[PDB]
Amino acid sequence: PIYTSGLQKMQSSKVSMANVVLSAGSDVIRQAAIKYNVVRTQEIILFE
Amino acid sequence: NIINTITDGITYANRTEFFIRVMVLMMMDRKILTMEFYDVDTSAISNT
Repeated sequence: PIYTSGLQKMQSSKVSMANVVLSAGSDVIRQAAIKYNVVRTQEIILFE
Repeated sequence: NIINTITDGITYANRTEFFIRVMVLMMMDRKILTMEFYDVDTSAISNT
């Protein structure tokens, strides 16, 4: 968080109270999932 | 089962062992053909 037009609220080494906070909502922790399909072309042994 | 093969099918090995069996049969099988005959007319027959 920067000031109104000052440098930065982490340079003056002076504490501030009313800066701005991000918030998310109910569910932002949905774990993710992927899936793969496998099929192989050449086996190890072969040929009649 | 005369020729092991890595597959579960009707692959060439079938044809091969089939050859082997009939070949070793014809190696054996010394037979002589003998037979009797009827005796028929030849003028009362269409085909010559």
